[PDB]
Amino acid sequence: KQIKAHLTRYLEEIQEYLTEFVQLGIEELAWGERKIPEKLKGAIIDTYTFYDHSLIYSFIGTYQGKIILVGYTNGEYEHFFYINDTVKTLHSELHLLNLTEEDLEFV
Amino acid sequence: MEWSQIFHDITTKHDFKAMHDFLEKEYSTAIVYPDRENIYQAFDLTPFENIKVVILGQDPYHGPNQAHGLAFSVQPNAKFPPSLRNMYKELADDIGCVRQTPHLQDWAREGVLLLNTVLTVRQGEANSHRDIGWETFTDEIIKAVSDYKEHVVFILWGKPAQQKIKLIDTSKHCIIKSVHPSPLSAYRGFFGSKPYSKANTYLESVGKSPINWCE
Repeated sequence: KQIKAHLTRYLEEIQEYLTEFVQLGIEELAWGERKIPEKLKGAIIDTYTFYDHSLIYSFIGTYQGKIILVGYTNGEYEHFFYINDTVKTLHSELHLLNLTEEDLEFV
Repeated sequence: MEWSQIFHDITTKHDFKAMHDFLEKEYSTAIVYPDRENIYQAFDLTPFENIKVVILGQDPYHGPNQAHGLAFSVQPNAKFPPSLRNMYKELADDIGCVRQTPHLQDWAREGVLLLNTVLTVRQGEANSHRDIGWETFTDEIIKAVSDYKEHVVFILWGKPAQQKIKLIDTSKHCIIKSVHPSPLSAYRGFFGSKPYSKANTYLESVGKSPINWCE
């Protein structure tokens, strides 16, 4: 609920939500420009997509029980607010979501 | 051949007693989905010699009034989850028909074995029942269908499904395979994949009646 609430409050202002869980090849996600982080290549990752039937979808990815992705979708267009490779954050916009890295090591 | 013979082989090849005793405690000391009676609803409604098509899901829906024993299906009254909304958009494009019911019981009747790879889950806990022996069970089910059926379509959505290609004798059987119909994946090529028509082209081609996907 910690990261879920924040990520949802934010996207609204720029109502409630349920959670769909799916395992995906890292590859299945829309990287677009970005090479897939080396330490993630060929990973099966747990994804939690938040939704309701007023509808745009937010989500969180994880791998070996560590948050690795946070993003939203709008058809073909995914954006990542957060990309981590297990070892280090490569991209962050958590400040938008009023979240720290330490809000992630602690949930 | 009947599921009960196949189930007998699998349950004698491996010792699911530890799993059975476990799920007994779970169902009497937890809220587990689906209903104990519906764990095999897929096998119930798609008898072994009626399998034309196999669609793998992963995990049963962990929410209330969702899971009833078929991959992707929620109870009639329930509301559409994402993967399933997208499955219907692609069906609308591929085949033409627009399904209103998020219940896939009629697909089961029509010969689509809607098999999740794990068949139980605790309410709210997303991967609660991984690694209790279900995956072994469902692996032997994909194997069994490959082994004792002659011409069957396997639709494999997302990488986890596609790890099951090594169970499927594609000398004997078809494999239609794409990224998962999750909104996160759907646009890296599930949309436009047209697996419903493809499945039927293949079935028509081995002199089998095609799947009616619609209501």
